Amino acid sequence: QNLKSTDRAVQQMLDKAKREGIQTVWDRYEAMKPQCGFGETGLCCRHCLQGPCRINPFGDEPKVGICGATAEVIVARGLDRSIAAGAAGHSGHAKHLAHTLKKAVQGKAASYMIKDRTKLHSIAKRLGIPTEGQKDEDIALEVAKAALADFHEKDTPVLWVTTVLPPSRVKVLSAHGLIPAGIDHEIAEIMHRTSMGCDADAQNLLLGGLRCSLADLAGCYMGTDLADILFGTPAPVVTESNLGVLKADAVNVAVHGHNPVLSDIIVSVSKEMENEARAAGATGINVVGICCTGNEVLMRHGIPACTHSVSQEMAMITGALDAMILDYQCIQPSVATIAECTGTTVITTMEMSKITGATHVNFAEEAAVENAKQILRLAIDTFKRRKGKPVEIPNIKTKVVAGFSTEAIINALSKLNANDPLKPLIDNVVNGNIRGVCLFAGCNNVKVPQDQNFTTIARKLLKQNVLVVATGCGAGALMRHGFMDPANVDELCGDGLKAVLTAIGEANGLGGPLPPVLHMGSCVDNSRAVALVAALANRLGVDLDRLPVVASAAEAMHEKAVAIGTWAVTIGLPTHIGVLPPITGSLPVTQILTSSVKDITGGYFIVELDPETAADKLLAAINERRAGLGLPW
Amino acid sequence: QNLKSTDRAVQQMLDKAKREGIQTVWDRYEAMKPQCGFGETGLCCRHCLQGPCRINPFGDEPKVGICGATAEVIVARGLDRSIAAGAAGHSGHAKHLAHTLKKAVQGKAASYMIKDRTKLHSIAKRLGIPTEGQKDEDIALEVAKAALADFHEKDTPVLWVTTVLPPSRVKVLSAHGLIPAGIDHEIAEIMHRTSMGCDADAQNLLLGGLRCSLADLAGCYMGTDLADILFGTPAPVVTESNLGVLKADAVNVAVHGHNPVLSDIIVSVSKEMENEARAAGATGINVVGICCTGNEVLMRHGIPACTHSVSQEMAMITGALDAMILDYQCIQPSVATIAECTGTTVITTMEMSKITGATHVNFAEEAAVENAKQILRLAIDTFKRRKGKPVEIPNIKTKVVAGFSTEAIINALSKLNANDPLKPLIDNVVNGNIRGVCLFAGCNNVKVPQDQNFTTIARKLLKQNVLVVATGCGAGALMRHGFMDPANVDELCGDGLKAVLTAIGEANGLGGPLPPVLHMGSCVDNSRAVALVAALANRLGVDLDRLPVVASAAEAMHEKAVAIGTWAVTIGLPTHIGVLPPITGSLPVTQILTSSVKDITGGYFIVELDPETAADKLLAAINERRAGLGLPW
Ligand code: SF4
Ligand code: SF4
Ligand code: FES
Ligand code: FES
Repeated sequence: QNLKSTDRAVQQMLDKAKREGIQTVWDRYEAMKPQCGFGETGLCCRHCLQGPCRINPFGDEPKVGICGATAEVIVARGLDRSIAAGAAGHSGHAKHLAHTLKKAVQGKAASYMIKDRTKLHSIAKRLGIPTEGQKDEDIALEVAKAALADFHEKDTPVLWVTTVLPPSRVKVLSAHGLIPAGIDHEIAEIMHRTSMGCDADAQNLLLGGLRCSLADLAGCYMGTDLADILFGTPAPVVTESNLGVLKADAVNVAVHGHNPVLSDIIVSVSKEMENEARAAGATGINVVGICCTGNEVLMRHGIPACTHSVSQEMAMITGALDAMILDYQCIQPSVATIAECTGTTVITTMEMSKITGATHVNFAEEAAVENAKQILRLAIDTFKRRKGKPVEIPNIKTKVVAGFSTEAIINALSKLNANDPLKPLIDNVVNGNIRGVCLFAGCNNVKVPQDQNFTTIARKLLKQNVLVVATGCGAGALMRHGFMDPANVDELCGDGLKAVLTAIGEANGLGGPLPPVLHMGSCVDNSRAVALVAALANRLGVDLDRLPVVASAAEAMHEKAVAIGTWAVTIGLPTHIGVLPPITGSLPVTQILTSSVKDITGGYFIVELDPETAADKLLAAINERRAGLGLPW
Repeated sequence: QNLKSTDRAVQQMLDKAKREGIQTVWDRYEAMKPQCGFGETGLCCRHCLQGPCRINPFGDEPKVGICGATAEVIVARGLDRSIAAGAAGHSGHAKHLAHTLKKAVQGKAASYMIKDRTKLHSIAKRLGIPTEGQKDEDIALEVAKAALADFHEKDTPVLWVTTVLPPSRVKVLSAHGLIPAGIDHEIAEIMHRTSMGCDADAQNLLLGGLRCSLADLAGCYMGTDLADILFGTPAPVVTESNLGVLKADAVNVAVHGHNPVLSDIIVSVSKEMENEARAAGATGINVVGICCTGNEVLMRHGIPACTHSVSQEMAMITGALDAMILDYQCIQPSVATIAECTGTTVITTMEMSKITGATHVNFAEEAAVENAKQILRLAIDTFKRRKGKPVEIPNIKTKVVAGFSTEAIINALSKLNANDPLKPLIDNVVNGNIRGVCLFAGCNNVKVPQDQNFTTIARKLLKQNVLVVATGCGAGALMRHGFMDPANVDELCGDGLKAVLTAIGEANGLGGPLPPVLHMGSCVDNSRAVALVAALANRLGVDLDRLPVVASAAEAMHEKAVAIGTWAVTIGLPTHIGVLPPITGSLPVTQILTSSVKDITGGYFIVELDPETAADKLLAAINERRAGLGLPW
């Protein structure tokens, strides 16, 4: 099973699924082989009813689409629609939070409130909204109105792009016409220009894709900002991860999907319902996380992470998962079918994300506590139904220190330099104790043995003194293999990095180091890494494409991860992707995305499926940035 | 060549392309055979990097996508993205016109103006915008602001849906949650819900698709409304169609694409440049139309139509096409390559629609006359380069009476009943002289011998006394085969229909009938057919799903035609599609779209590739509506 996942708890559940005859994502992948080589290379188009069209990567006809679309047009149009789909997911998420904040401060959703007033005021000031002598509710109404205004054209560009990057980077982007006019405006313009008989020039298409990726960045940054206002900015927390966080004698409830508007309420209301659970024979309600909504409640409340991404079905295979509470994105719809076998109650809550065979309980923010109570009573009823049933929870878990928002990182560094917190970090980049920074982001993918690329690349970078930060299911992979436990610093980190993590943790009163990898949150919280990187660029007086900072979507899957990788390149970063994207059928498009975009934005993709080689390429990219700053490497 | 096109001028140019070795759309189709059966049936998904996934229509594995997506989820998600892409094209078009109207009345684009003040005031009143004592420019600013507001969420739904359909139809739609919240909002929500791990219930997905099709209807109706304000509402005109409208001794300039913001200015400025053309040795500038922008200037100015849709390359093959002036949509990018062989100057003008190898001349409304002059001087230079070169213009053309806006149809009928213009039409539906109404819409498609389904179905319906209206390249097909020449009424029309067309034409002073088919304009001007049908439903006090009115996208191609067919079903019409849509891989989705949607909206798709059978099915749908009104049939 180690060919499927490197996680030992997942391996144990794969054995259980096998002997019980429950089909998994790895079995559905095996049944799909061999996969179509036209789609793998990007050489397929279904954008009109004269299709499907394809182009042979090599050989004879077909060489061109029926309307005359070339390989480079077809590959660029498909990539652009992927970017637009990812932007559409993050900005649906962000819009959901904007409408929740508006409702809250208008007295229409009493379950929600302004928790981080300090963040509210800093965002308002960044946006140019006056705060002095204003009521908090009025300030918040204006921030929610500004959030919703960024979805359409208006007399300013998207402010969650132009106010969050340094002016020099905004100027580079503006010079190439890449600043978005409105988030949903760009998504629609992508779908237009990629439709039949429209844009048919690869460079023009890809410039439109870079602009739409910045609409995705705006939706990510907006979602972090609004979730911090409503639910609190994360601070360091300790918890646990992997399937051993499930408890046979508890009501086990996973929150899965993305939006904390739902997850955060499940967590607080589950606390009020402890006695009701105990009357049912349980010890209480054990809320556990899956995917990004799990990261959101891990970061803010220390809720333990059960599993992530490709292995999500395995939590159900234990037999102890009483409920799986869903909103949207990254939920394998197989869960509705596996539930019939495992007894889990799978519950959907959003009108635009239903799964045939799952129970639907409408969740309205205006009725959030009552709707949560209804959902959790379903969970309790399910617990009661499995009294006396054996379960198989692998007794496997790791310790996880997390909660490293950019505010938390700056506060930690301020213990070493109160009025110039970024300087101790920059000092140690200059003296070589920190070689550079790498952000691990994005999904697992069934084509890659689960977590193998994240852990292989992270181990090599940590030994080379790279400061490693992580989000999403990249953070999930690293946490489940011990990379967020400070007890593993001696084993994993080079001496320079160890000295730095130790000096910071000791200054913060822990009698020990920060963990080997800093968890910066969910996938929208890739925006927190942008805030940190932009702050370092501003402090140094250089643009982001001069910093020794890289990114790695080492096991990418979702269209959201394609959008995030593309805005990482657009803001100036060398960005690794560890799975094959559907671009190899066009050498001109590949050369744009891996080489000539450097002359436009300073960033570039690094496509490399072998993780040791990928680590070497990421180190060479870091070191080339060090050399360009005049630093040893 | 008659297996490729039923148009004799196209056949002649196919012979020329063959002996000159110029590859055409029919040759690129032959080189694509056999096409992929997964894509033909809809059983392919590339929505994440674990793909491509496919499902065998029949047999053994694969049976399900890797994430667990079923055939019915995969088929519904692909259809929904098609609908969203079509909506994105029509609402880009409509947004372009809204920004042009705003610029005009703000003094920022003097080449444009309020031409139809009567239309401006009626639209304002429909929208609830006060006009009394207001300046026209202020009224127009408010209508342009209302147009742009319909792209995003606000405190009202999309008004270019809710104010253009009767209240009883809006109520049906609202009860099913199908009224759009904002045009670009719905496009983004489609791209979100169809991304991996989101909506996975076929009925839920398709309900979202119906709602997004009404966002497409809003963009079509908005584009007709704003183009009529700026350029005038069409009235009856006489002109000609087919390749014989090209003139060897003139500068031949085709306008191709969609938006009259560009086409209409080319037409008026070409008039001022007659002397400059003559100094170059030409008789003048001969502007001719291709596709919908050609329909726009045919309807308003009587500009002759050269060709349409699938045969667009053939205008270039004559050797006499000096320039092809493009904005966006439905332009085969092959034209840039064929230009190298034929000498034509292909010119793009919009930033989001470029074609490698074509000349780009930015067109800005603020500089429209100068930008047009630059473009037309390129055309004149090209004319000069082909002095002494033989050309081969087939001497084949038809007479075309067109310009039947809904206002023009009502005015014509008012000659028979001044204060109740719709009554003479309803009288003749009741007495059987008019059996019902059929709208032909949409494209040609290279899989169908060009025009064969339009002409075959139209002939059978006209003999059965159906009033036939047409738009887009359906109107193009019918005009090129003589169906818009009143000299062909005796041959084509049944006695009842002939009596009606004759009584109306004689009352309008023509000493003869209206033509056999009424040209209602471009593809956005399918909205004019909605206005007529809604007016008849209001006059009769019934909803649209009780009227003997059907639609036929007999040779559909573009994602726009999929969106239009879907809103035709959503507003209550039996809607034929004459090509195979990628739905047959899911029987549950096919049964929803061809049968159970009747219980939701009263409309339904009729998929039928054999045009005689399709005509019989359309007549049976008309007659079933007659029976439901208590009428003989
Ligand atoms: S848009 Fe062009 S390449 Fe794509 S399916 Fe249609 S004819 Fe084929
Ligand atoms: S979304 Fe599901 S069906 Fe589609 S490519 Fe990804 S794994 Fe396959
Ligand atoms: S031919 Fe396989 S993805 Fe289209
Ligand atoms: S397998 Fe051919 S369209 Fe994907």
